[PDB]
Amino acid sequence: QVQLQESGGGLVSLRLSCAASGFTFSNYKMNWVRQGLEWVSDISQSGASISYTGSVKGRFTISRDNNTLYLQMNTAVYYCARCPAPFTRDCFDVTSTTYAYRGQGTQVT
Amino acid sequence: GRIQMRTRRTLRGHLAKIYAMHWGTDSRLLVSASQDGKLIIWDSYTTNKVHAIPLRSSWVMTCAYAPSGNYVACGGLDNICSIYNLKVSRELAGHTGYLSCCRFLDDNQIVTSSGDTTCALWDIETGQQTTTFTGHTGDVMSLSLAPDTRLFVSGACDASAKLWDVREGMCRQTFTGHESDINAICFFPNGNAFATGSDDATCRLFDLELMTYSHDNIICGITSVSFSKSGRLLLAGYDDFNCNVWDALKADRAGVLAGHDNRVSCLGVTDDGMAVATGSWDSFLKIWN
Amino acid sequence: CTIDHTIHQTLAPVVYVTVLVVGFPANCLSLYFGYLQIKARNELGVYLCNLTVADLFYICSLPFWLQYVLQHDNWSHGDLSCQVCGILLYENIYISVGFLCCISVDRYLAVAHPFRFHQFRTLKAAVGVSVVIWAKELLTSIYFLMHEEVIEDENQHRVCFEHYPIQAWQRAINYYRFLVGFLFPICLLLASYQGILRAVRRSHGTQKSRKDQIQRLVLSTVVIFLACFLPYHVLLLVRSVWEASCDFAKGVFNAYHFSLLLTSFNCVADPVLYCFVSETTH
Amino acid sequence: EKAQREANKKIEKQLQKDKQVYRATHRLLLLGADNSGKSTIVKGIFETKFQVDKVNFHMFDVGGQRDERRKWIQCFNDVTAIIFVVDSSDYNRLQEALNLFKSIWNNRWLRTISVILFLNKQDLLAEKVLAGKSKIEDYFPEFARYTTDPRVTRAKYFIRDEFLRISTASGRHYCYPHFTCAVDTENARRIFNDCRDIIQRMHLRQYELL
Ligand SMILES: CC(C)CCC[C@@H](C)[C@H]1CC[C@H]2[C@@H]3CC=C4C[C@@H](OC(=O)CCC(=O)O)CC[C@]4(C)[C@H]3CC[C@]12C
Repeated sequence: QVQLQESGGGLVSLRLSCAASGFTFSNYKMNWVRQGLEWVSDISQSGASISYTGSVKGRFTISRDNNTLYLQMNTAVYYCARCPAPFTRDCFDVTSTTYAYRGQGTQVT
Repeated sequence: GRIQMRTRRTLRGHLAKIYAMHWGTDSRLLVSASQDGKLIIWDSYTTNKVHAIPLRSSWVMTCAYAPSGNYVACGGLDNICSIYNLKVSRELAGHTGYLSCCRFLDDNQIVTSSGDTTCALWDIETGQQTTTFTGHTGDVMSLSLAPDTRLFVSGACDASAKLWDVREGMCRQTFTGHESDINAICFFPNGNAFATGSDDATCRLFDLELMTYSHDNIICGITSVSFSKSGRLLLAGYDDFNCNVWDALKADRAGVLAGHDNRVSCLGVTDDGMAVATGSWDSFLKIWN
Repeated sequence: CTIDHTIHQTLAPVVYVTVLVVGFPANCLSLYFGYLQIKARNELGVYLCNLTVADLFYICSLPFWLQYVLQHDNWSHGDLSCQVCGILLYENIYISVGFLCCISVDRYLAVAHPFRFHQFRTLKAAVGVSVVIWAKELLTSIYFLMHEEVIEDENQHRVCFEHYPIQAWQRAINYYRFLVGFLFPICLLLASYQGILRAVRRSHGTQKSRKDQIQRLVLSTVVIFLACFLPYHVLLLVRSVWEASCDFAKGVFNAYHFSLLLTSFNCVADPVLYCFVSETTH
Repeated sequence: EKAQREANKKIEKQLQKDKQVYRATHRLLLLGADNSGKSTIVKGIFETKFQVDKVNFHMFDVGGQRDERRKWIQCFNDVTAIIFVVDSSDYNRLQEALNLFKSIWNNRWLRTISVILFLNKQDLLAEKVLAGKSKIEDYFPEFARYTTDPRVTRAKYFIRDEFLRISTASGRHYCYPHFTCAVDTENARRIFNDCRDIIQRMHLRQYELL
């Protein structure tokens, strides 16, 4: 049973921490989504090749820890999303509706 | 133990990738579907092409030879489970997603699935959804019918496989052992157990997760799963350019099936278990042993 | 008319030994890869299989000529061997030439016109043109062979497939030989490969390095063909035209047989050039 | 058995007929967002039958499915090219276009299929950047340092350069960028020429000319 938890939320910097279990965290890459349901940023398998959404490059910062993903607030729900590909860097349906491999969200303002 | 087998007859003649194929009750006759839009019915033993019918839609994601053999179902990307008559008959409509798979319960009814999470059961002579199955959250990719047509399971992209009953129409239990898309499903010939191919480069067996297969060198997922006549072996096609043979009971690799110029698409097994045909994206249907 | 044929003993044996030990395994490898191309629905595979079997047939005659030159240019076997070895060593060259033209024309029709010429780029057409070439080969072979005067005897040494001075019929048919087997195939190869290079340089979806390697390969194959055949056919033409006496024949002897040795190098040039450079085998 | 033999012979008769008609036809895949007017480019499946220079093209539009598109996309690997259509006007979904193209580029099966990139709303992009209501640098700070009406051309080449960088970051399949609108009727010629180039490269690979 794949299942994800997150910690954080509340009035505003904040520690958006993702609690993941049930699958190999190292194999799959990660993504951030805000709600639109638009993608934010990703971290490759080795913690490099980081790319950002333009309205996120300056204000926000991400990091990866080996079963947890960290984002730091410098305004909506933040699901913690990952990609279905285990050993390749294609990723299609993170933005999709009713996508299973996504977080439950923390409300930040 | 260790099993090896080689190509016996190459059913060349297709123009595009053989994406799905199916056998009848008589293993001599097989139906091969390709994206070129041409359902060729091949005589296995004599390499003869007994029937060669054309198709309304080029894309064909599944083909169902009825056990009675009278009709053939051509489910493709089009939202229609076209049924052709031998010795076009109906145009089933109502699905909102691509026809991932189709299976004949008997002569007059068909059970199908869509790209949408909904799975449906039709009646051919009226074209009406007698039962509806809408418990999934991801795209349903494949079906699997037990020797008894009462139960069927529908592997979905949400890493969940839900077992359905045709009459009640409601799911009773769900499996979520996998961690990625499940694009291959096939009941074990005995009992309620069934295998699940997944894109996570791991195959797992489920029953009322209890088994898994994965090596470090394997970085590609599964594409098709089927068992033998007795189910001891587990032939699972792979994304890499060659098929792989697994053991249902043992975690080690029984052997390899190389010889395909592209990925395996569908790994059909004859009902009597006297042959195995692995339709590949090389437009060839090699029959092994 | 006695000819000092020391050039054979001094130069030919090493050329023949190298040609055998290089081409023969290379020819088998090229046949294997051509059959692999046959496995796919590729028409070029038929042409390479045909070319390499022709080159293997050319190899077959070489040990007899090696034993001949090592015997101080004296034929000893039965006249059947003389006839068949003459036919091979002096005609299979042209089968290979036409086969190269088939390869080049197939490549041109595929690359330059990827949408139109589909019926001709079919295995049926490849088999048809192959049968046509082999029928022409049989016609020329039965034309040459029926001439019982093919084998000569001078100074207790039997010279096979060579008359000093040239015979009337042999001289007359060397014009047809040179013309039909050089003039038209060379222009066909040039006209096909110029079009291929035009198509490659007009290609928009390929990087510059790969275009550079393609043009290098095309220049390599054209240079191989020209530098391997030009001297032999030019000297054959002058042998048929200018030569009218034994002294001229024995004077040209050395360059004639050196050019023939280059034509022997042809069949070790073909396999690597048409199969080994390609990245498919890698 | 002679009846079976003659029936079979007839079968490969119409099968070679079908083989030559099939090789006479080229398949295509049309992709894009809902706001992207791919139907204008055209002008279960929204089938299209169009031909140019006596070769038949079949451009297949998949509009009958849902958002999840990572599975039925695998059925289109045999196509000569993918007509990718981007509505770059709404920069909010332009990042979606980048992510979708990146997924296509790095997909296991699509690394062999060249993609035709069509920027579909260049008039709309020009009008939007002229208005300046939403700043491009806000949606992408890289435009505050990128260097080549000059501004509309700069924005258009920046948005195409994003996709081109994504493509070139990983030979084999190529990406052809193009600018199109609703009024352009020459999209068929662009598709035909790019498919011709793709088939030429496939022949180079096939005929051992590389
Ligand atoms: C008297 C003897 C010594 C003359 C020897 C020359 C012939 C062996 C060769 C040299 C050039 C060849 C000709 C050049 C080219 C062609 C085209 C070629 O046709 C193709 O390649 C079709 C390929 C395709 O479209 O699939 C083969 C026939 C032909 C007439 C060949 C026929 C046999 C020829 C005359």
